[PDB]
Amino acid sequence: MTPREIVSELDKHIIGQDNAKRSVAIALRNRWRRMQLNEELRHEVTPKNILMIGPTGVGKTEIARRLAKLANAPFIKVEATKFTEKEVDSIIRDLTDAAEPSAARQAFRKKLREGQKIKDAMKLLIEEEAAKLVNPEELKQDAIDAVEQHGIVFIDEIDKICGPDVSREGVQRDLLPLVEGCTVSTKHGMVKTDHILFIASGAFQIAKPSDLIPELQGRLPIRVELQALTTSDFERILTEPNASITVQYKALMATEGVNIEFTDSGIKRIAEAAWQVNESTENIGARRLHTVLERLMEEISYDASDLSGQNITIDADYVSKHLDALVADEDLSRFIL
Amino acid sequence: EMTPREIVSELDKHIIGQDNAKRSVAIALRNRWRRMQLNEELRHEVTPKNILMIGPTGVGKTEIARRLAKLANAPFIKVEATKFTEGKEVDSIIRDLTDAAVKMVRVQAIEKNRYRAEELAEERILDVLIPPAEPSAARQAFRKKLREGQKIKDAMKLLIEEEAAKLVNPEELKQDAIDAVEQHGIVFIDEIDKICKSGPDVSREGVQRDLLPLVEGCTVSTKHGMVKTDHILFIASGAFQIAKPSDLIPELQGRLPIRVELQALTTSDFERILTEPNASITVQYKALMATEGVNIEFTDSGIKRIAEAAWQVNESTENIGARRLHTVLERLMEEISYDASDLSGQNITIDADYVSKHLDALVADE
Amino acid sequence: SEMTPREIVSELDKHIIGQDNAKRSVAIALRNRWRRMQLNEELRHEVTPKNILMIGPTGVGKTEIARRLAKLANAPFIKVEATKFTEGKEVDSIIRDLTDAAVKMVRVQAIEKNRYRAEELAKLLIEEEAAKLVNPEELKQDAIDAVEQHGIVFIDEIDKICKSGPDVSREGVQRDLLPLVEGCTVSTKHGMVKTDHILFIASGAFQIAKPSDLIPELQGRLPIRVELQALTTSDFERILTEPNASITVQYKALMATEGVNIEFTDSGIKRIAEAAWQVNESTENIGARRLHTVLERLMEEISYDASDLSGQNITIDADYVSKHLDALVADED
Amino acid sequence: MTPREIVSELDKHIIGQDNAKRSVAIALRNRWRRMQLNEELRHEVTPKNILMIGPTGVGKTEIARRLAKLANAPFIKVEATKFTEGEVDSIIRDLTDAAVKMVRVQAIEKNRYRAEELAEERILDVLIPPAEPSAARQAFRKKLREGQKIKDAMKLLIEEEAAKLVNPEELKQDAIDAVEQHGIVFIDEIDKICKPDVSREGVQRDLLPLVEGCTVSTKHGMVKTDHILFIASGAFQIAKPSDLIPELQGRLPIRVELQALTTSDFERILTEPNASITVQYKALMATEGVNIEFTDSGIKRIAEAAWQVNESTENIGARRLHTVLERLMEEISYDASDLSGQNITIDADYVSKHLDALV
Amino acid sequence: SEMTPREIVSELDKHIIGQDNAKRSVAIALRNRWRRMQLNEELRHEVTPKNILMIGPTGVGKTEIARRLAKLANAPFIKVEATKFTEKEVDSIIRDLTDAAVKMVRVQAIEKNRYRAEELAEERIAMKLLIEEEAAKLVNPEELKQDAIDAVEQHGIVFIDEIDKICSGPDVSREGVQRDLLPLVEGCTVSTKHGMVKTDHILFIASGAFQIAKPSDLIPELQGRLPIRVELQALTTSDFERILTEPNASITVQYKALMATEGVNIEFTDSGIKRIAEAAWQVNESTENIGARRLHTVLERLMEEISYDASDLSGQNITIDADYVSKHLDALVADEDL
Ligand SMILES: Nc1ncnc2c1ncn2[C@@H]1O[C@H](COP(=O)(O)OP(=O)(O)O)[C@@H](O)[C@H]1O
Ligand SMILES: Nc1ncnc2c1ncn2[C@@H]1O[C@H](COP(=O)(O)OP(=O)(O)O)[C@@H](O)[C@H]1O
Ligand SMILES: Nc1ncnc2c1ncn2[C@@H]1O[C@H](COP(=O)(O)OP(=O)(O)O)[C@@H](O)[C@H]1O
Ligand SMILES: Nc1ncnc2c1ncn2[C@@H]1O[C@H](COP(=O)(O)OP(=O)(O)O)[C@@H](O)[C@H]1O
Ligand SMILES: Nc1ncnc2c1ncn2[C@@H]1O[C@H](COP(=O)(O)OP(=O)(O)O)[C@@H](O)[C@H]1O
Repeated sequence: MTPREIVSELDKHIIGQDNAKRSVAIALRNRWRRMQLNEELRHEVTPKNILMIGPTGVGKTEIARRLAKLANAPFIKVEATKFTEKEVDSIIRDLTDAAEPSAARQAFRKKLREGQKIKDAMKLLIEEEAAKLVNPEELKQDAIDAVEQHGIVFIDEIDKICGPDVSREGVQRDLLPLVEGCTVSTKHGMVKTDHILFIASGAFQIAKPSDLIPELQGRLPIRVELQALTTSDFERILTEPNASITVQYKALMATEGVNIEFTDSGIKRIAEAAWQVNESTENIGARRLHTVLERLMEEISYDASDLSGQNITIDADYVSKHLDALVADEDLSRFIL
Repeated sequence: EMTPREIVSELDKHIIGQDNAKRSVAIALRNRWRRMQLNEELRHEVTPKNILMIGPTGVGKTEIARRLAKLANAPFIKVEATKFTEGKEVDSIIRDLTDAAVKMVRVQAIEKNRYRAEELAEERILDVLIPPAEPSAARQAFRKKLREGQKIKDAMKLLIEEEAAKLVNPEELKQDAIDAVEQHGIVFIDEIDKICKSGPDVSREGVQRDLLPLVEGCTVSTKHGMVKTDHILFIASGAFQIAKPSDLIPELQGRLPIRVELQALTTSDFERILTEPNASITVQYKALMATEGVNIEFTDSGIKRIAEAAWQVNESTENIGARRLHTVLERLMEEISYDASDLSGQNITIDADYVSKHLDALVADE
Repeated sequence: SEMTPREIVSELDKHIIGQDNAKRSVAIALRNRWRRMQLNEELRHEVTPKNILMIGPTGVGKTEIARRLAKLANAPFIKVEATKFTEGKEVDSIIRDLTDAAVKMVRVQAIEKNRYRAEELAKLLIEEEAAKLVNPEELKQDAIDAVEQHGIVFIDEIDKICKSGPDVSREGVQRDLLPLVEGCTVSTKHGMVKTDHILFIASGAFQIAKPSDLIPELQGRLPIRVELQALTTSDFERILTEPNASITVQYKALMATEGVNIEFTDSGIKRIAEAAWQVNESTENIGARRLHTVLERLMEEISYDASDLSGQNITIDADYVSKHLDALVADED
Repeated sequence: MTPREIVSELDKHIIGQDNAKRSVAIALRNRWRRMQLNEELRHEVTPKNILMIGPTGVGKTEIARRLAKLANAPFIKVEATKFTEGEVDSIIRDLTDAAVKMVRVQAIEKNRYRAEELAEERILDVLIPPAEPSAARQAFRKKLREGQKIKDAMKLLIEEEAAKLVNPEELKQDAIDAVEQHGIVFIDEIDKICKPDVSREGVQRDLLPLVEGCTVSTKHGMVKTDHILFIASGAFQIAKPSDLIPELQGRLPIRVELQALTTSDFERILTEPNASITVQYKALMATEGVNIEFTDSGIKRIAEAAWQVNESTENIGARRLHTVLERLMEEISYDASDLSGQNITIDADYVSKHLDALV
Repeated sequence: SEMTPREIVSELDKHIIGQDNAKRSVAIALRNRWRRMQLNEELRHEVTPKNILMIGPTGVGKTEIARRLAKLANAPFIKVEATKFTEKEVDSIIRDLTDAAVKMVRVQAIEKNRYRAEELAEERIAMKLLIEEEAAKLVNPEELKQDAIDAVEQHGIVFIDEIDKICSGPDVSREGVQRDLLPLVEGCTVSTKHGMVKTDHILFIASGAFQIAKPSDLIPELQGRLPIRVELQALTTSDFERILTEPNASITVQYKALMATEGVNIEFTDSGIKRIAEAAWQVNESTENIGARRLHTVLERLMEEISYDASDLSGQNITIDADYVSKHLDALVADEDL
């Protein structure tokens, strides 16, 4: 896939944040560009690591998740603060763990596909045949090739490791061999980290990327800042993305025989509700949309069974009825939303 | 496939009141069945709607989670969030959850083997009495004397093992507990409010970051197998009097879409809890004293003054919720529970005068 | 066991002196065990053991009641100091060490059975026959049933884990203990054990703190409460003689081994109890444990010469007690 | 052994400290008295533990060492401060490991006799193959005992025969019986864990199950601590035994204070004890062909030298005698090879010559 | 070995220069080993090794005496830094010692196998595979793995460096290490995968500068387990000149044979050696005194140009003279910052 083909696929899931989509696409394209090179340059070239920057919940992780899911690559998210108190080599360990017929012959074959120890026996042959078809030395060694060639690692909240300054910067030095390249031992095999791609992310409000150790700053060639989502983006996130949470709730109630429909003004007042809570108390980003939506739909989701065969409409009046009383009280909103 | 009203109606048989918490947990369990009906793509994108219970201790937050999992026959575990402040790894939650799912699926599988094994064990022991060369007449004549009762007597126990071992399938069982954990698993994290936010704030919020992969989804290794946490349901609870859910790390606040506050229990609810729930503690004491041949009966005014006694202690000193009912009842019944052997064949009646006699002197002194 | 609660206390009176309320409280818990088994399938799960919290000064027999109670029921038993977990070891070790005691308990008891049949069918033959007679799956699984059904655990000095820095570590131990009483499942090399029906006995002086200082989930898991009274001088005189295999009876048979006959006068027993009481008041009160230190100091001269005194009848009188003791009791230093 | 026989044997090694000798003798004698009792009392009776008290180096440990060596019992010395940092159960584990090597080497001593007889009968079969002892059978038995792969083969038969004679289930289980019935443990510097007060008293609670009785798992087997005897020791100048936790104070029924050694005690310790350090240096130089002899005034000035150092700097007790003696004899001990066939005399003038400049 | 104490010192003089008191002290300990075996069954248990405490500034040869002493006795040896345990279990000392004794007795057993195997392999005949099968056929593992245990228990030697640094907060952890070391000297038994070893008869050598602390600051139980005390003197400029040449396989002799490998012949003038010792002394006085270790840093700095060109210099005879030493050094010794 060309870099524009990657961004266009990411637009199907993430909304906006095109600069982060363009930056990740360059890294994945360099993978294919490297394989076309000669024996010497393939060793000298190393992945272009990315450092995402921005407030929480704007989709930094989702880009890394959909990117690895787009490439079918191994992926893991690790909190950098986990190591302030486990060995750093566990990152690669957990990454590898995630990585002509007779007439009676047809007459019985028909009754078999139609359905029918006998019934238990069909399941045991799937194991014996799939084991006979599978190649374990080509499989356990494939996950190693999938990690080494295609592997991806997302390091969240890297800005928080910038008394404590020795332990904080000590985690950076422990992370250093993985990016500069090294070899880690695992029960599944011996993995090399040279060509693994990495994505670090942090708000960087307390610290700056310059505060990172110099050896780490040079191993993160690509830098990108992700913009904060607005109320208008909340309305888009509720609907536009494939399998959006509103589409999920609609199909969920459809299973009960109920038909949910959201008005544009009803969607607009949900985004306004999630925005008010982030401003009134604490800003969690687009994550607030999930808490507000379930609070609005809790009465329908409970009653949907008796509501089978009915068409429910979520309007602006319905949103204000179940929400504005909760959003008006900030003491309650921190608990309930 | 129970509908959400069927879930609360079942929960009303045990928990009293707290309907909003019942409605909230029912929505999460129903989304499980609603997800399976969806297509291949949506089943991955949809994730469990996690709940945050809030309220004073002892109002039934855990009992809702306990009866909900018991209602679904799902694996369940309660974990204290403060255990990780000191230390143990956070991954142990899934490990201990699978160990409960293993024993759960195993004992339930024994319930299946308990039947078939007795039939195959009988056919084995009849081969020694009537060796083979429609059941034979002597085959039934011995089969009758066997069921009537009778090394020989030890032999029937050994065949239950060999037959249940011959009947059990370990690859469908140990892999069943994994499917029970991944699909149906439930985890209750008590006192999550105590890990909210300088020195402790790093160790407190560090536990939140350690918990983060389990809710965002991850893979944990266990001796029983490799489990994925993506579809596991979680229930966090806390009083949140010192802190508020907004004090939680932002990645955690968005992984708890459903929030509910549980109301403080009243004196009237205490009277209902003593009697109304199936196998209520009063019914338990009644059958226990029946074992000794004694008949316990509680008057409505006697039940009313026990609930008033437990309420006064929670207000006079510390409010433990409905847990106070257990301490008060045993203190009232301790004299009968000691004498029940000698009281066999007698009808004892717990009245308002009896409750005040054994209690009011104790409740009067804080 | 089907013993009625009065039969339990009467058996406990053979060892412990006084503290009847603690005896009555433990008997109710053991009787509820037999009462539960007669119930139906539903109530047997809902009913849970009535846990007891002993309260009182050290050395008044809190542990002995739990020890003799488990010994009376032939149940597995373990004593654990709650402060051990302040530093560290996992709390689940309680069930692990309990099963290890239950394993050795059911094994040595199973040896007593195979001891009989193997001698008929038969040192080497005792092993082959007992192995031929034993069914290890009924034994290692018996200790599990003995722990789950009959198990008992005594948690000493629980008052010291009550409630800023230590209060987190102190109350943290309470939360770690919480699953065991509320019920849970612990994995052991011997098997998988469930804690739902295990009985527990917590004890503490509670002079610094109070049971109300315990976490609320823990206060509701200890339905039965009892306070143990301080021992008097008269109880010391009873402890010296009345209990089966009392320390005076132990010294008598010990000297009987050497051919010597010890006999204690009532006034001689009376002045030993007065001696142990004065030391507890003059310096520090250790409870009935003082009786052990005072008696050995009195008998050290007889115990030393007992070989040469074979064939003699020695009498411990009030004059003998004052001769070897009062000079020592007079100096508190 | 009766308690007077124990103290009299202890006097052959330790000098003075009779009260500590009388106290340890009562504990070892209660062991034999318990076995003679009935089934019930043998369980109820528990060892009478001892708490030694006094300044360092006065022989507290030597009493425990010679006591266990007198009883052939397993023994271990453990520093209580080792657990301040970090498990207490290792005490029983290391105790059994010493008991394993103790019973094993002692079992080799038994097989040492019979195996030489059976090994000789094996080696005579190759020299005198069989078709009253034969003429050549004795003729080779004589040349064999006179001395002579051949020479290597006699060692291999000692293993096969000692293995054929030994019963390992009676051995690894014997060390367990030696630990449970006869075991002894010396806990040095117990006073330093008295009321850090949480970590100090926490070690006491960790030690509590071992004295109150418990069961510890080991690779060699499962051991019970109920009947093991223990000896705790401490200077108790900073703290007192009353500062110990109450459950620990009642598990130490016997208390004894050991007196500080005097200059007169030093002179006795140098000579009177069996295999005293002066006797050791004498036999060592005798190996080189030299004769050491110490004058009474020369012994008197060595004791005065060790006393002055303990007073002038730090008092280490009788341990000072070892450092002073080796410093005096270092010139002889080096030259002992060339001094063979000579009689050296250690006099007061010799002691002052090599020492007083240092003191 | 039956060597007398003077024979031990005379052999030590072939390697170490001076420090005769430390040589006499170590010789008395090794001789007591042979003196003990001649005693009866009783005295052999009661007598215990006379442990030594070396004292002096760093680099004066405290370790070299312990190394050459064990190498002289063919005994197992290990050097352990006492500060390693301030933060591993102390029992690892005996474990690592047995691991050195295992490889010591094994390679030495190969020296007996290297000969016989070649004869039996010739009779069989691939030549490399038969050395294994024959050496495995000739080797006795129960006499070997048990030999290293006898070598550790009877002949074992341990050197504990910088013991003076373990003499309120650190004082507990510092003195805690002493108590952990105490059982090893008083005698004990340690479990190892190779077997069960007893420490009663092992000899130990502790060393420290003792400028911050004194041996009296050691715990009393440890002071009595170190009967022999010796102080090692600081090396002079004249001693540096001797250390460069006199000792067998001296660093000057090592550099000469190294350049001989390239076909070059190195020769040092007496004045050239004299100006090397003067160079190392000036650095120790001008900045920090590291002892004789300064000789290694100065020599390699002087010879770095020859060591670089030695390939192209094959067949040539080099002479290190006073003019050559001053040319490559005095400019560096001048500037103390460099
Ligand atoms: N641009 C976006 N498109 C789709 N979903 C989003 C977007 N931004 C946030 N989300 C939702 O909010 C959550 C974002 O969390 P995460 O990406 O881990 O935070 P961050 O991006 O700060 O690392 C995800 O669960 C995701 O479903
Ligand atoms: N509504 C209720 N119905 C029935 N029992 C209750 C109720 N509330 C509390 N209880 C009893 O009190 C205890 C509640 O403890 P728990 O539910 O763990 O506290 P919380 O709800 O604060 O987490 C349980 O043992 C339960 O038997
Ligand atoms: N009432 C009693 N009857 C018999 N022995 C007693 C009694 N009280 C104390 N003892 C003796 O004193 C000791 C009591 O210790 P323990 O019971 O552990 O203390 P606590 O009761 O405070 O937990 C035991 O060794 C026991 O032999
Ligand atoms: N009374 C004594 N008799 C013989 N040797 C003694 C005596 N007192 C001390 N020693 C010697 O001094 C050392 C005493 O150390 P130790 O007994 O461990 O000290 P403590 O008695 O304070 O525990 C031993 O090496 C021992 O040889
Ligand atoms: N007297 C000496 N004879 C020979 N070499 C010595 C001498 N003194 C020091 N050395 C050399 O210097 C180094 C001394 O280090 P070491 O002996 O470990 O120091 P220390 O003696 O302080 O323990 C060794 O590498 C050794 O080669």
